[PDB]
Amino acid sequence: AVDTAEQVYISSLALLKMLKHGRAGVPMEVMGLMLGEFVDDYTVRVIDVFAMPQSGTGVSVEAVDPVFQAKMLDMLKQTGRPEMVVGWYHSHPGFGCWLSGVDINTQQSFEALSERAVAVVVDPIQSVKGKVVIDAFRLINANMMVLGHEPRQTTSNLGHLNKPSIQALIHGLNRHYYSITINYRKNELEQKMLLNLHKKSWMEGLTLQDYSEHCKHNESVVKEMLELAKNYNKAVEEEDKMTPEQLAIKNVGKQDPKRHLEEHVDVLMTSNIVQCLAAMLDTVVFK
Amino acid sequence: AVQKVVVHPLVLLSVVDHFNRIGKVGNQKRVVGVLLGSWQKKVLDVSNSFAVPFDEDDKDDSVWFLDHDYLENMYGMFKKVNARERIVGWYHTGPKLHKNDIAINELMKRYCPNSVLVIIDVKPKDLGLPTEAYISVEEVHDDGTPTSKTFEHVTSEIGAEEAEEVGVEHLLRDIKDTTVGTLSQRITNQVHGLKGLNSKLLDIRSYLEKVATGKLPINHQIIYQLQDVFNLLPDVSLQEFVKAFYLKTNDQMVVVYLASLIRSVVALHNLINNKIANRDAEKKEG
Amino acid sequence: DVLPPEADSSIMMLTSDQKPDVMYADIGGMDIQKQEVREAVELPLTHFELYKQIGIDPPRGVLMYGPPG
Amino acid sequence: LQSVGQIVGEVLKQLTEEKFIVKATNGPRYVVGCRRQLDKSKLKPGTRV
Repeated sequence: AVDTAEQVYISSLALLKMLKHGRAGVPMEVMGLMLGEFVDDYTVRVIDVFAMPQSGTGVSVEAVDPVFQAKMLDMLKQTGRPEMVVGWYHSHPGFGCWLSGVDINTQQSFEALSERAVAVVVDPIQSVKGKVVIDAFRLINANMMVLGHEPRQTTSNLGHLNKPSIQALIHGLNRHYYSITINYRKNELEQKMLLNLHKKSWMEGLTLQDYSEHCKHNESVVKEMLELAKNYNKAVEEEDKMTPEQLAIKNVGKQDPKRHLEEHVDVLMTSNIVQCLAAMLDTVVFK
Repeated sequence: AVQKVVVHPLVLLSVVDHFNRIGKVGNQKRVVGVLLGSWQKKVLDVSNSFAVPFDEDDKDDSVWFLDHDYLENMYGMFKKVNARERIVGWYHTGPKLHKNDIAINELMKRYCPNSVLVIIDVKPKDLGLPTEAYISVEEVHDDGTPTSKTFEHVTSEIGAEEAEEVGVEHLLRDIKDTTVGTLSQRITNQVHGLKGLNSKLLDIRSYLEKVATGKLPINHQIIYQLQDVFNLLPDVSLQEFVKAFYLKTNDQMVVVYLASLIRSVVALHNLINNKIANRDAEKKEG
Repeated sequence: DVLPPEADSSIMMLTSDQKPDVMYADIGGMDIQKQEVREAVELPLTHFELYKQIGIDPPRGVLMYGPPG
Repeated sequence: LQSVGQIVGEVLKQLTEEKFIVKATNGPRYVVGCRRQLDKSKLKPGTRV
């Protein structure tokens, strides 16, 4: 039967497409279908995804609409892309990762058409600067459980590396469906292309800024430096006149110059040094 | 007309995988697609794009084939999922602009009177941006033609949206800047500037070498701009400039002096605090 | 998280349709109360240095009482 | 029979582009987001949402 070592491989474009589509329609549950292939019965590759038109005034859309799907499938082939659909996906904004009651019936159709599909759930607003929340599930039947047998026969220990969250356990999960591991395929070309973000032209690194605002900024900084200097010794003197057990709590409402002056020093040194060096080499690069 | 164009990484990834999937089949050289985006003031934004069947012959640069119905129905189909997007222009992955670009631009200027051409390099080898942006215009001069169609460059840059930003941050696990400070302020700005300036001077060297020995189509606007460049170099031997330079440098160093003094004082205070607090810990063990 | 200051109820009397265009000239005859209110309200707001230097401890608030009208 | 109601409240101010703070008819006040397609120029303090 099925095993716990099943793997799914998601490209970068598919991830970014589905993330953007899910983030666009935040208040409701948008949906779409994937496409890829089954190279074997341990790993399933998905290579491209596409969104589908929805019926508004709700948070759920039935997937049965053959005209659009058929047209997209027969039109993508004209420019490559001979792949077939492998499953569907939809987004849960700020909830987690699970399958609602109607979702079992929704995925039942794909199971009937092909017994080895998969459902992907992405969380668009709980992910920040990494750790994108994406899960993949497949359904099970209760008659086989009546036989006193459990699905997903285990042959190795690489299938139990992540413990499920408590909210997944609260809903159906293991008594109604099983999750599978996920992986991202990375190659050198797209990764090398993608690191060009926020790179600046060669012009931005040779401008030496105006020589009028710089002195104003230095003058502004020096005065607060002076005031913090005046306030330092007051806190230095009374550092031990009070028991140290409440020393930390004494600094809960008012600022302390010691921490609040180092940032001034750092920014000031950095600005002055870089402004000097830029003009230093520019005096000889040009004539 | 147009001041700046902003390009999201999504269209870059789409260009890359379209090129891969269509070049795997056979030995094609150039591929074409159409972009979607938005306008605001004089700033253009590009969001996504889709491909289109295109054919071109290497025998002659006057024969080529595009599909109209494909473009029309595909735009109509993307309309039903998001109505904010609209046709803005097209892209071709050629390493350098070709002769047929004017003809294709005229062909698909029907769908957008302000079409903008974008060139994306699929295998860059330098630190420069992979994208270049052009717009058509009519130029006039003394003799030859009252008007002639000519491309003009427009500033381009790579932008990012929140979801796109978190996606690309998740994808770039291996490479990340070491420090943020004088390091990133120096190497990412100055050395790269020297690199780019040297590359530009080398290219103009090459063009000037091509003249007065080889082909020799003497062009005069380039000469005028070269004279303007060579006339604008300042003089650094003037006495007043030297005096002002010295005055400003001497004015600037005092601040670094003061900051170093403050850092030394803070370090001494920290040392005193640690020593005093830690010397009172050995006797508690008995 | 900590949060920036926020309020409710009456906000600012935002000066567009809030200045009630009633001048001091339209009021006539109560110069004593006018002077008392001026000294007890407006002067501490501007000339606080004189109040500190003479040492007269400006009042925190005032009360008005009398027959209606 | 495939629709649900929505709670009613009053807006107070907006912290940033995507964050508002709103008060329901009852006491509790929340820091909430907004729909993407909705216009943001009509949400002056005091309106009902």
